[PDB]
Amino acid sequence: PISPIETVPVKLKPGMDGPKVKQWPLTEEKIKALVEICTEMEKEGKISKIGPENPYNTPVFAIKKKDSTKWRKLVDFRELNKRTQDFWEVQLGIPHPAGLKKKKSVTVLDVGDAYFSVPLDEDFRKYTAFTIPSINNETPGIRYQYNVLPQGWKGSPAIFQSSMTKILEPFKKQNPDIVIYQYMDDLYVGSDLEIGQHRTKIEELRQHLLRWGLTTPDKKHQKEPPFLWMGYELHPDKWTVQPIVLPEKDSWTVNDIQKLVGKLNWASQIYPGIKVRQLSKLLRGTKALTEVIPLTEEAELELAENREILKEPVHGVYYDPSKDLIAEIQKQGQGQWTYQIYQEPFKNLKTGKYARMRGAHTNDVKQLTEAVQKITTESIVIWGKTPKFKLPIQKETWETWWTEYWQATWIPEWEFVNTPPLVKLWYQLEKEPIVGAETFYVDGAANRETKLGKAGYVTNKGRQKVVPLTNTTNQKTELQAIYLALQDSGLEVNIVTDSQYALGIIQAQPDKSESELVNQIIEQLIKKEKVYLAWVPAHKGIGGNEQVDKLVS
Amino acid sequence: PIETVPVKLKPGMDGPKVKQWPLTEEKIKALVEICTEMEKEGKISKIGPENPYNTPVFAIKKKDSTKWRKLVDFRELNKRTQDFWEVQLGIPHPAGLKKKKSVTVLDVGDAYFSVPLDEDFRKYTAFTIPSINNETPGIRYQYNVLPQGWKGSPAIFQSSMTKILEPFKKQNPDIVIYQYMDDLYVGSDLEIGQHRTKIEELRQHLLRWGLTTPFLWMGYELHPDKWTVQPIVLPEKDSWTVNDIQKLVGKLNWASQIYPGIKVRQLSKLLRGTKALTEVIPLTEEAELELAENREILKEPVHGVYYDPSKDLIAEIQKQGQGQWTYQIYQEPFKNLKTGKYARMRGAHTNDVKQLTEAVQKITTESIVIWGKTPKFKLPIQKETWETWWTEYWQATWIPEWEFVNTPPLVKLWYQ
DNA sequence: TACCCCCCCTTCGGTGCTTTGCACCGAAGGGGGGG
Ligand SMILES: OC[C@H]1O[C@@](CO)(O[C@H]2O[C@H](CO)[C@@H](O)[C@H](O)[C@H]2O)[C@@H](O)[C@@H]1O
Ligand SMILES: *P(=O)(O)OC[C@H]1O[C@@H](n2cc(C)c(=O)[nH]c2=O)C[C@@H]1N=[N+]=[N-]
Ligand SMILES: [Mg+2]
Ligand SMILES: [Mg+2]
Ligand SMILES: [Mg+2]
Ligand SMILES: [Mg+2]
Repeated sequence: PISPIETVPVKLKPGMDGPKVKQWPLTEEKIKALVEICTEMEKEGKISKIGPENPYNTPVFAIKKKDSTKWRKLVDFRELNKRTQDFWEVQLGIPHPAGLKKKKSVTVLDVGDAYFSVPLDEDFRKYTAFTIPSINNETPGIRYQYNVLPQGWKGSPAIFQSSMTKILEPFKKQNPDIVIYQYMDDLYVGSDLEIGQHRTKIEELRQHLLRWGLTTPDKKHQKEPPFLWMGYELHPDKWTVQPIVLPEKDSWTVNDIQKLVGKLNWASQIYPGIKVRQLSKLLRGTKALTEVIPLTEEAELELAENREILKEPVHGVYYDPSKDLIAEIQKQGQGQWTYQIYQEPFKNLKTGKYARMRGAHTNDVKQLTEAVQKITTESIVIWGKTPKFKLPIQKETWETWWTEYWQATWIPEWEFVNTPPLVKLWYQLEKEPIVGAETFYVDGAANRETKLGKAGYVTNKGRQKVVPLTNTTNQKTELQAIYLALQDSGLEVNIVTDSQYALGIIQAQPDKSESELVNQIIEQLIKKEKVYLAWVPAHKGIGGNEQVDKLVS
Repeated sequence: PIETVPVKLKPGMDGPKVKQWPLTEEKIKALVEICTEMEKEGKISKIGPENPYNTPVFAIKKKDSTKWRKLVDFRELNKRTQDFWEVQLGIPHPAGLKKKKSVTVLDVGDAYFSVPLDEDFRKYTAFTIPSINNETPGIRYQYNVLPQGWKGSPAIFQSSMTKILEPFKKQNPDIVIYQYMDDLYVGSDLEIGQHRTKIEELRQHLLRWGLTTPFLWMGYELHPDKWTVQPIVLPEKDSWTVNDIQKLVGKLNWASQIYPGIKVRQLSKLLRGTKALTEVIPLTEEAELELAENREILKEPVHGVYYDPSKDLIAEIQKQGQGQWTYQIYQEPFKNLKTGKYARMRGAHTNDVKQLTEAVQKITTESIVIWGKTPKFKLPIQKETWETWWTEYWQATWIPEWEFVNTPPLVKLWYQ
């Protein structure tokens, strides 16, 4: 005799009315399994029969459970969804195995028919109305309404999830030496109790749950490891992922590469060193999902290195709140970084990758800081604390970077790990003008209409150059003039520009750029011994700046 | 049996829907304990997913304090809640506070939990406590009483607050008292001993109402009278290189947007040839006068710059290196109400983000005392960097608005 | 012909100073995963 779950008051969006979308034609095979599933629900009380008085209908369909013999009813509620009040979702993140502590005794059980065990709001029920063709549009069919949370309604997850928590609330408080991880209907239950007292507590849990109309079928009651949970396999002293299936197809479309790259992403959480840059590059373009795409030489080298990683079987360990967290990062080239989080050597809690390329012009130091930032946040999500970092960068390098950079930047407690390739700054601009170095006053201009331009410079020794440029812009020519100065100067050079655009880019010491010309300037800067950049306002008749402004205008 | 003051959001605005951000273990523990105690006392109550609103919450320790303090980021709710100036509830600002020799800041937010909040408005104060590794879905509460950190709470409490302070004020009529959010600013010209004494009197005075009709004991001591201003200054040299004069001319040409009478003709002439940056060049007689005239112009205050109570305050901060930070507060571009510089703050030479956090807190405090407003900050830092670390260093019970900028320093304008 | 959450990579349009080009950023749509 259950104590029924109090309803959740749910309204429609002000001044909108229920759904009126008629059922699309249903293929025969579905119509039958559909009718039998309906009648079951009708016997159970999950759906009420009334249909003369309610004008509303929503289309229904049916799909099989995952790896199961059974047929599952789905309601297309997107119209109701638009008309229903917004909800605030209480599912904030996904539990991760590496956040679990080790438990002597563990159980994994699932609530059976979750949504259909929680009574819908009385007044809202009429809007869930739907119609099923009795026998392939031979006879009218029967109208029905939901008595519980229906699959397909945008408010069903939030309401079930919140109800589930209110039911579990007193059981946790009055058993403070149990740990229950609830994800929707899936419960993980761990204790350091004797498996006897554990099985008892479990049985107490199912009763309490059955007491609120929530069944826990035996078919979903895991008692022996490896526990299947959230797509992982939990053993008593180690965890791992459920097998990854890599498409080995010789012909790849767009969609094949997307699926492939996605799966590798999912593998990167425990398989160290996964790289997706080359594969992802293949994806970049207007190519539609169907078009077939040949793998680049370097792209299938990546896939091969990936296979070599997925060859071995990796496992993660669990978390010991008494040991520090440690994060170690390696540079993998071309803006790719992987890391490991662990507490004891070679026993990785988990791994991951950071490869986001943000900005047209950046350097490794910026990218490492971003990787540190992602890892700090991921760590606070899973363990609620910042790990000690081990980074491939000299203390001196970091100090020189962050103290001279014009934005505030920082990295929490860390130490140098001497693991090549090390991160370093590839050049450094002088703080003061260089005595005895040639001063190049550069400028560049383009014609807004012609897209034709010039770049050049004048020098304190009389040296001069002007170059005609086609299909260009002001900003390109400004970079070009700096390029010319660097090409034509000795190992030490003073350069005076009026390009705020150009000085902005170069002063952030980029080491890689999406622009070939910027890359060319970087290459010149690395070869130099001393470079001093200085800005002057344009059109104020300064220096050779007014003398070079008239050359290229 | 207190009747609730009705409250409405600004017409044509929904409540806040801001996602809760991840919390460290120690912060989640503090919030769970604090919310448990608050729930037993009716201050908050449990809610479900059918309330569509949310406001982020976290926890802080004030300066030199060991006890956690709940902090709600009500910035969104505050900007969606009816301005109480129209209601006439809003607090007036005393021009004399900034003139006092000592100003003490008192946390009085606790008081606000005594007053019921309008039933129809409660839904807008929803927050979600998160859990480590997402063991549990979020636990949503809403407020039943006036919440700390909401701009409505001092407004609605003003009546009770004025009645409470009335005796102390009449006894000591020279002391200025200003209420901003959860804080009380108490300024006096007394000697420090008698000042702290009067603050202690006020503390016990507040308890006597507390007994009859985060903690109160803490107190921070400002000295607004000694707040320096950092103006624009030109270097002084006997010998100028071409580089120096190019820098000087670029600086002066930027300044001309602030002081229009500034001229660079005579100085620019000295740069006619194509000369080595390093060459020393004697200043011409004309150039020396021009430079001297510009120092004079920079010495006087800008014309037509004043505080408009209807316009927002904006603050810009530049990182100058070596633990030095410069800032300007203005309402209209190039009409700076105040300029300044900080050095040797907590975190100098090891943590830019802590330094900047202190800077932001210092500037906001100055703006409250001087104008009774908090500026919107342009922060010299990447968004991701700021958002990752700032709550580790936040020690104030308010949070200013901010945005992120990336402005390479082409002229060393506010620092030589 | 369905619903809610998280993640990465790409594209694309809105926004503001580097200005009418270019850089940045968030949204949305592809994929992975969970229920
Ligand atoms: O750091 C800004 C960041 O915070 C968010 C979410 O918490 O919004 C908050 O901060 C804004 C900046 O001041 C406020 O305007 C806003 O009201 C407040 O909720 C994000 O929107 C924003 O990216
Ligand atoms: P778990 O697999 O056991 O499912 C629990 C509840 O989640 C809802 N659901 C699941 C899937 C896979 C889906 O595609 N759409 C959903 O709405 C329904 C299910 N409860 N029931 N009955
Ligand atoms: Mg289930
Ligand atoms: Mg389940
Ligand atoms: Mg130019
Ligand atoms: Mg020019």
